Amino acid sequence: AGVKDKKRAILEATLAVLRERGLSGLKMEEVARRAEVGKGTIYLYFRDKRDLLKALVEERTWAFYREVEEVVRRKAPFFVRLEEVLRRRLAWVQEWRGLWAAVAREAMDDPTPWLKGLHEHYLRLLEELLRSGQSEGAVRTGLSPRATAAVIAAMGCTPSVEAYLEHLMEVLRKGVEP
Amino acid sequence: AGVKDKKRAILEATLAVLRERGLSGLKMEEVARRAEVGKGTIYLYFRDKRDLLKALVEERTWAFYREVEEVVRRKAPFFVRLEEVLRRRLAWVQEWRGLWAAVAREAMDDPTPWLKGLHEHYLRLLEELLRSGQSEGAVRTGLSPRATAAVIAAMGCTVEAYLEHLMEVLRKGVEP
Repeated sequence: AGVKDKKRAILEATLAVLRERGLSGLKMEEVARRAEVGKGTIYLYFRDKRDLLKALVEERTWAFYREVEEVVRRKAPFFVRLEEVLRRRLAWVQEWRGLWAAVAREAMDDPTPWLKGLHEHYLRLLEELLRSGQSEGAVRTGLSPRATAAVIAAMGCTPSVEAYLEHLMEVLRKGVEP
Repeated sequence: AGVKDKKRAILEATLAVLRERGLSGLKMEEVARRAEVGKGTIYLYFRDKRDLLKALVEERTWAFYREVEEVVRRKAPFFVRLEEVLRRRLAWVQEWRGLWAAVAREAMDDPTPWLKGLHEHYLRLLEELLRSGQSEGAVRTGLSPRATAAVIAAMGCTVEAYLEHLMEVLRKGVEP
């Protein structure tokens, strides 16, 4: 009588299939097989396929934010946490471009508002990080956490890495003026 | 009277037809009509509808670069030029998401190789601007022009209070 287990198996199997055949090759038969459940069984946990994909992308996204939140709240210097958040964000943008964007579209008919909410949540996490830096003396108190979070959140549309990140951190810390 | 002149007239007519009929309603016949050239002329210049759209994105893009190249080589303070370039870049990205992205996509099976080539021209222009800023004394000489150009290209992704705050971070970061 285990549902938490089965539901999890279906979600992990779905991710595996996608990471294997991409959204285009996804067949519930392989998901059901990898999950070790009947195909009809999956429809007892999820309305349909797009409903299942929706649960998977939401869970993956929830996980990314749980990780960022953990980094932001760790007892560590502002600049170490900032660099850790940016590295994770960069990895996430790549995973999103390569899979979740298509999944989200397929899974939700009206995803734009959900996406806006995620962007707002990311901004709040960076503002929280910035306020911590202000209290630690790493960030100028004169800076608006909100406005500064929006600027930092801007990474993600350029393919430009380790070297790269070090230069970005240098600019975020000191800017370019002598 | 001039290959590049007729090419241009054809592309402008193409954009007109696209804006008032969509790609679905785009016919070479209709483009030839607005461009005032024979249908054969259209096909000589552009083999298929796909090469027509490709040429269209290229023209608008190279026109963007000339706009940026103009600010970059302008005799003005480094930060004045940087903000101008970034303001123009933002307007361009908006323009791109609203149309050019889809056009590029229809232009060819795989746009990326060609689009990466564009990211390049912009990067070279930022590098040139940064080297200028370094001679000017507005940009720390220890910064790598290439690396910093890559950073600015990124940080420049998309009310507009945004620009003023972006400039403050680009100029002095967040550290006291």
